[PDB]
Amino acid sequence: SSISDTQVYIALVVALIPGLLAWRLATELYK
Amino acid sequence: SHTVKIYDTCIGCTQCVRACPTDVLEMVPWDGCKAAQVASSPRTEDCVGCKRCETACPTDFLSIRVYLGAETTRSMGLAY
Amino acid sequence: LSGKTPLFAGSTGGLLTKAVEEEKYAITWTSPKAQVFELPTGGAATMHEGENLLYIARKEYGIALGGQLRKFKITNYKIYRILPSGETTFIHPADGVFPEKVNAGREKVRFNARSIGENPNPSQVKFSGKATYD
Amino acid sequence: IWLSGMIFHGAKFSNYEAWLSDPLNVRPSAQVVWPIVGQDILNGDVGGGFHGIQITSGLFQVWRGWGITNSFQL
Amino acid sequence: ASFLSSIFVPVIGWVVPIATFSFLFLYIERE
Amino acid sequence: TKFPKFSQDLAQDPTTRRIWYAMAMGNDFESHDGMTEENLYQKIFATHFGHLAIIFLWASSLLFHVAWQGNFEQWIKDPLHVRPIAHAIWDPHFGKPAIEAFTQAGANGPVNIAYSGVYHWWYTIGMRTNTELYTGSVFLLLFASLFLFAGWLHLQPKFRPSLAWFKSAESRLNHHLAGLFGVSSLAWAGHLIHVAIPESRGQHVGWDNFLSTAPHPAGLQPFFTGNWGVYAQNPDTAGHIFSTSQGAGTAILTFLGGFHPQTESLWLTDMAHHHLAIAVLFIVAGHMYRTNFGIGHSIKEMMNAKTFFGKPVEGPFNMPHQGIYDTYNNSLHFQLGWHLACLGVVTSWVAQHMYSLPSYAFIAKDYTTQAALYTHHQYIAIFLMVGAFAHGAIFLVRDYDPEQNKGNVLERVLQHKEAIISHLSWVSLFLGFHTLGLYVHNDVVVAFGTPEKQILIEPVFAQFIQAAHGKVLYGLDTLLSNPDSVAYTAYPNYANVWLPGWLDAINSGTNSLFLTIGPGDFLVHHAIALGLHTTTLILVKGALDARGSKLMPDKKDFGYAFPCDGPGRGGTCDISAWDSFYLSLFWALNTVGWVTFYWHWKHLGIWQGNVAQFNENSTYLMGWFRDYLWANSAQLINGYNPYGVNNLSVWAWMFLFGHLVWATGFMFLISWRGYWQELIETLVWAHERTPIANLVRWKDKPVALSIVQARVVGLAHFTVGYVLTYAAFLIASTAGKFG
Amino acid sequence: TPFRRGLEVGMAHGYFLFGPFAKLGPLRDAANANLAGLLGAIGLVVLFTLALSLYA
Amino acid sequence: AHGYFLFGPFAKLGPLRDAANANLAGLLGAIGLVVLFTLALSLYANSNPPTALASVTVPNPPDAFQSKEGWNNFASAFLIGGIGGAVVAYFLTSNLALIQGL
Ligand code: CLA
Ligand code: CLA
Ligand code: CLA
Ligand code: CLA
Ligand code: CLA
Ligand code: CLA
Ligand code: CLA
Ligand SMILES: CC1=C(/C=C/C(C)=C\C=C\C(C)=C\C=C\C=C(C)\C=C\C=C(C)\C=C\C2=C(C)C(=O)CCC2(C)C)C(C)(C)CCC1
Ligand SMILES: CC1=C(/C=C/C(C)=C/C=C/C(C)=C/C=C/C=C(C)/C=C/C=C(C)/C=C/C2=C(C)CCCC2(C)C)C(C)(C)CCC1
Ligand SMILES: CC1=C(C/C=C(\C)CCC[C@H](C)CCC[C@H](C)CCCC(C)C)C(=O)c2ccccc2C1=O
Repeated sequence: SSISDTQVYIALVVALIPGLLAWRLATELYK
Repeated sequence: SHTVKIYDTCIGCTQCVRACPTDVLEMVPWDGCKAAQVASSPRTEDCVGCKRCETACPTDFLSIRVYLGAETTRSMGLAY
Repeated sequence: LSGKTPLFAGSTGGLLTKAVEEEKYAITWTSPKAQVFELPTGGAATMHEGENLLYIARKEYGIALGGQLRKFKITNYKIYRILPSGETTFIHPADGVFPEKVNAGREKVRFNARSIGENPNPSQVKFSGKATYD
Repeated sequence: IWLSGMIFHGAKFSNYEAWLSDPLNVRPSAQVVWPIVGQDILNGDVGGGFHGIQITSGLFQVWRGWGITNSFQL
Repeated sequence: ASFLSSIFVPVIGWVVPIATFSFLFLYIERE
Repeated sequence: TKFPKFSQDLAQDPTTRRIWYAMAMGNDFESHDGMTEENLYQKIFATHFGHLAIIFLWASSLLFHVAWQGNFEQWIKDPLHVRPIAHAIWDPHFGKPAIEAFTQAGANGPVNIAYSGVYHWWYTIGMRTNTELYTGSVFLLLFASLFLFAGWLHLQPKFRPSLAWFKSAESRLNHHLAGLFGVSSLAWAGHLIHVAIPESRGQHVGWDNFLSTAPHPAGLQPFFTGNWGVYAQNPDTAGHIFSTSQGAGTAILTFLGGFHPQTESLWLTDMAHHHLAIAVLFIVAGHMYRTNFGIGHSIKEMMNAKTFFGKPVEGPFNMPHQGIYDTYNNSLHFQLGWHLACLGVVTSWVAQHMYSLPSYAFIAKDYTTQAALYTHHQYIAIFLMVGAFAHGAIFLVRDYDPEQNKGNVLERVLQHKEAIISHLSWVSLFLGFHTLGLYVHNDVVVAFGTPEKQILIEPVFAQFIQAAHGKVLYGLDTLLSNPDSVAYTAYPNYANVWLPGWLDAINSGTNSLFLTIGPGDFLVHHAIALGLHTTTLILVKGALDARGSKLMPDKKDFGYAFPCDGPGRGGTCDISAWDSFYLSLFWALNTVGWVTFYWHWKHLGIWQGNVAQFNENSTYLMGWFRDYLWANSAQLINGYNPYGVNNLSVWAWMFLFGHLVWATGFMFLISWRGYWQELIETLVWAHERTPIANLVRWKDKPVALSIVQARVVGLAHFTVGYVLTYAAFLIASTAGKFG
Repeated sequence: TPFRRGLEVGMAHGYFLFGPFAKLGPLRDAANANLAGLLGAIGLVVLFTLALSLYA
Repeated sequence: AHGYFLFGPFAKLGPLRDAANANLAGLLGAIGLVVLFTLALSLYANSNPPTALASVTVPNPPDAFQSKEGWNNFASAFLIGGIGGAVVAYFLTSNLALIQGL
């Protein structure tokens, strides 16, 4: 009926990896 | 700020200076044998950019243009 | 800088906070008679017989007033620029001769010897830091 | 000319004389469009045996307030 | 894990606008 | 104040103008202060990676919510009668009646039905579980992270590409065609054969077992051998139930060419056969060019060619293309204006097919997704098409060098542009005087109770196109409807295997494949003609007249987007080429409006089994006013009546919302600046002369919006209202009736 | 700081002035006896703060 | 003065006004509004605010709001007094029946 609870936290933790890189790409483009 | 550039098609009608609200344009002596008067734009910092100088020019196309640029308090007509 | 104020009750249209902080302006004129003249920002005011002085927020108010003064046959109008530190600069008739009339001492500025059709294209001048109107 | 034109239409092309007989069942009309292409429909059964466009200016009520009861008077 | 919606929705509506508009207003007004 | 960091002119601005204009030109790297050509290309290249990441993160969202908050596994068991879920609602503002209304589709909470059609995509693709969607979501996050790192990397000093690497055009075509188009097309045939087609037949194929289990019973030996006919031996029978083995076959590649009976969609076996052939041509197409090995075609040599076999021709087709290569490659706006138009056409090309040739299973019966998808892509086609001329106009201003061109085709257009703009005006005038007055003649004459007197004329030669495809309804008996014709039975090779399946579909009448066209269909295409010619007229004029005009010969010196040249010489309200763009969207939005109204009302008649109401009433414009707008808006306006609330409550709120956004724009269009600046000057007086609020004072002086800015703000309001309030009508009218 | 001094001074007096109004004031034998002391004590603090700012 | 003012609209007119926790919603809602009001002062203070103006009714220079320090100290006191005014208005209105019941 839905994804398990544990899988949701994993994808949420995985989302930090684009976030740290999006911040790095963005600040680099400003420079 | 707003650049006012004058070209060689001037004929010394002086109609541009009389239309300036802020006294940006000033006639000056043309050393050559064209006339005793050709326009100038010394106090360009006060150019608000109302294009009254262009409407008063009698040439085919203008002897004087007003290329807009950066804005300032004097140009935006702000009394505050 | 000296003169008398035109006699009027006052008006909201007039000087604002900018005058204290930056570049208020002034205009001076002398008339033999004492007529009624419309002010630059609304209202009407009388004028004394000697050395009238008015403070204005911008340069446009003065020349707009000076044009009205020429209707009353008054041609001696001087405009100043008063900075917050008290520095005053005589501006509008920068020489004794008016702008519309020619004076020998003046020099041409921002004059292009060519016609407008002869100006270069923008593609010919890009990333150089120069504009087509030069 | 306008005001005189309104009352003139009430005289010649109208149902005002019939409207006074029954002001609650007959609707007021004074305009008649000719039997030319498809526009005779606008002259429907407005009432009182008259085929005309229904009017909303209220001139019929004014003439009754003026005590006008026949066409020749208008 | 439906409780995450109760925590992540208002962060988008309140915390993110406040933090972003706060920094930007100071950044645009800097000298 | 140093906020912009790209224009010192904006920073040295005491007013509020700096904040707005900064938002405007932040992506305009060409206008940024001190931007060299190398840094320009390098910055553009890294930005693409951040853009690609936003796409994949957005795609990851569709899979996560549909897996976590969706009914995918439930919808699969009964796709036609089960409604798909997009995501779950959580709004503290809701009341108990609203939650009870939005609790639909068998969910345990307030939920939003879906209309994107991804459920029909993910069923046809080979996905059958929520967990399979979760893997795709997580995969795209890392796939996006891969690009975000690449963008940061290519800005580092020793990894920064050089200018010549960007201008290596002949190589880039070589890799994109062969690799990006071809291999990606070749790979897709792999998934269809290894995953999708088996999953449609019942077998579960995944990463655990795709190496072990084979798609076809015979191995890959027939391919390497060459007896390729084996793969098309046993096709799926007509009585094949999707995602099961009943009536299934073993064929992975075939050319059945018709529609699947159950799903009323195209055969997956053809889609696998489809992409494989295209990848072969794309790979073959890729090897044309002159890349460093030396074996290939040089586009610059072909452009500068002046000699045929023996004849000294002026060029290709004896037309001088002497300086088109450097023109295309050196200027980016020329590329962007070109690529956008190519993409804008393809976007409409998608929409024109997806309703007539549905590829995804059971999407034809989901009448709402078929409408929102059509209206979606066509609107996108407009901006991509309208944006193309805007960049083509920018090219003629800041990148076009007449000395380098010097007599080529492009300069030859500018020489006779008056004939181009003039004749377009005649076509636009010739259409609308006649297209309108026929509507008005029929509308009046029907209003006078004489519909027989209408001017109804049949789309004859368009029906010949449908009869050319095998439609027997008209009875023309032309090519491919005549069984004896040479096209029906190819004389040399009797291999028209597409024929038995295609004729069954087009002659069915149920599907939307080449539906019947009547006199109502005639006039609307000419209305569409008027929109597309006139949008072109506006855009073509501004581009060609961007460099100069008799009113303003020095337009190139001022730039693309300048407000005006003052009131002199008669008035110069809208002279900039930006203004030609500005007036075009008002049309281009209307053109798809004329299209989408035509698509929607024609389909509502078919879905409801009432074709007569369109064929009869579409002639007079009151029919579009009455039968389509008035009647279909009934359920929407009753979304929240005083007798309760139903599912269609967002749409009514969105309906009135877009109405308000559409209108508040008109202020910025009708009312112009000088009125508002004087009004703001009074507010400045009061705030500076009020007792207690005198403590607080603006840092940046408040001023009215600029002339060009209000045009920008006004049109977005015109568009956002235009887009939203029709989406609410399109979805609510279709969803409430469900066709 | 001057603010810290008055807080230490006020916290003492506020805590002191509750007693006389509660036990010995009116309605001392009732369920709301302690509540009347809280209002009367805060009343003097307002009057006392008035005299402070007034003397200031 | 403002915490005492802002408690009323949330309580007697906000949602749950016709409920047991009506007065409590006014206190929490007002404090959240006071915090935003406090945050606004810190931004206007930490952005180098220009000056305070002198009008006819206040002829002298108004006060020492001519710096970041004057506005920042103003902000810290707004939260302290602001929350206090709301808490006062809550206890009175909630216990107004008792105070009259005395
Ligand atoms: C997008 C995010 C978002 C979210 C999550 C909310 C959430 C909420 N809004 Mg809201 N709002 C938003 C955007 C949002 N809003 C926007 C953009 C607007 C502009 C139109 C509004 C306009 C708006 C109005 C006009 C009102 C709300 C109200 C409410 C609350 C109604 C709850 C309820 O059932 O009744 C109330 C149920 C209760 C149990 C009482 C609520 C108690 C509050 C929420 C406690 C808050 C504590 C506070 C944060 C303390 C911080 C202190 C700390 C910083 C030191 C709820 C908290 C209503 C309200 O009165 O809330 C108080 C209300 O009148 N909102
Ligand atoms: C007072 C009116 C009001 C308010 C304040 C809300 C508030 C909300 N509704 Mg809502 N709603 C309302 C009336 C209202 N509703 C009515 C009358 C209906 C019809 C019955 C609905 C039906 C409804 C549904 C069906 C759903 C909501 C949802 C939501 C929530 C969306 C939150 C979110 O994703 O972030 C904010 C959302 C954004 C899209 C961001 C703003 C978008 C702007 C335009 C672009 C962003 C860029 C910006 C311009 C740049 C500056 C910002 C900077 C930070 C970069 C939010 C709590 C959704 C929900 O439950 O939450 C998930 C949802 O599914 N509402
Ligand atoms: C896809 C490729 C693409 C690329 C790379 C560009 C890139 C560029 N374009 Mg371009 N353009 C495109 C597509 C593209 N555009 C399309 C499809 C169109 C047709 C509409 C245009 C139309 C266009 C015009 C008319 C102009 C440009 C300009 C520019 C340049 C400056 C951009 C700018 O000002 O910042 C971007 C600034 C913005 C303010 C963008 C965001 C504004 C949107 C519309 C706000 C919408 C409101 C809100 C989000 C909706 C809320 C929803 C509601 C329900 C709540 C830049 C080089 C300008 C220029 O001078 O070129 C040199 C210029 O004059 N383009
Ligand atoms: C002429 C006006 C006037 C009025 C209306 C009152 C009224 C009152 N006096 Mg009083 N008094 C006055 C003049 C006045 N006095 C003068 C001139 C003197 C000097 C001789 C006194 C000396 C005096 C003494 C010595 C006492 C009173 C007490 C009382 C209260 C007793 C009521 C009762 O029956 O038991 C009590 C009934 C109740 C319902 C409880 C009352 C609770 C108090 C009054 C609540 C006050 C809150 C207050 C407004 C907070 C102030 C802050 C605000 C300014 C912001 C009553 C409120 C008695 C008392 O203890 O009151 C507490 C008491 O002991 N008075
Ligand atoms: C095989 C080698 C190869 C490959 C795979 C790519 C791939 C790519 N390059 Mg690239 N490049 C290469 C060699 C290659 N290049 C070489 C050798 C050079 C130097 C000459 C460059 C120089 C270069 C530059 C300078 C830039 C790129 C860019 C790009 C990206 C384009 C945007 C995109 O994703 O389009 C995706 C396109 C497709 C998938 C196909 C075409 C689109 C059609 C319409 C879709 C197919 C139709 C179908 C029905 C769609 C259905 C959808 C489905 C969901 C239903 C893309 C990732 C650009 C970029 O984004 O920056 C990172 C960019 O700026 N490249
Ligand atoms: C319903 C509104 C409407 C209508 C009817 C038009 C009509 C027209 N626009 Mg247009 N326009 C509109 C809205 C509209 N626009 C809006 C909102 C914008 C955004 C600003 C624009 C922006 C715009 C631009 C930018 C351009 C046009 C152009 C045109 C013309 C294109 C030629 C054509 O199609 O021939 C068909 C013409 C018609 C159907 C109108 C003819 C008039 C009637 C049918 C006959 C007249 C007889 C009359 C009834 C009797 C006299 C009675 C007595 C009282 C005097 C045409 C006149 C283009 C143009 O002129 O180039 C040629 C052009 O460049 N318009
Ligand atoms: C502009 C008109 C307007 C008005 C008067 C109201 C009024 C109200 N709304 Mg509402 N609302 C509006 C527009 C309006 N709305 C719009 C446009 C939307 C769509 C976004 C909503 C969406 C909305 C929601 C979603 C909710 C409300 C709610 C409410 C109620 C609670 C108000 C509240 O807590 O605020 C608190 C207000 C303040 C803290 C500030 C009050 C300011 C005071 C009155 C200033 C007085 C100045 C004074 C007289 C001058 C001093 C002079 C000096 C010299 C002495 C109230 C009935 C809530 C409800 O449940 O309704 C019953 C709720 O949940 N509203
Ligand atoms: C090497 C090699 C060979 C071996 C090949 C073998 C043994 C395996 C090949 C594996 C490959 C190359 C697999 C391709 C992997 C990429 C995949 C699987 C995913 C692409 C997904 C994309 C792009 C995004 C999809 C989306 C997501 C994620 C969704 O969830 C919904 C759909 C959509 C939104 C589209 C052979 C022997 C041949 C020759 C010798 C060399
Ligand atoms: C007649 C008149 C008028 C009116 C007035 C009014 C209406 C008033 C207002 C009112 C108000 C507006 C009030 C308010 C008040 C408030 C208060 C009373 C406060 C309180 C406070 C407190 C007491 C607090 C304390 C605290 C703190 C601070 C901290 C801790 C806690 C506590 C609680 C302890 C006017 C002027 C307009 C005009 C003229 C005439
Ligand atoms: C109202 C109006 C103004 C005055 C409008 C002003 C000063 C804008 C005031 C709006 C304020 C800034 C609030 C707007 C907030 C928006 C909802 C969000 C904008 C922020 C984005 C950057 C996200 C003009 O200056 C103008 C100029 C030319 C033609 C027409 C008009 C015109 O109609």
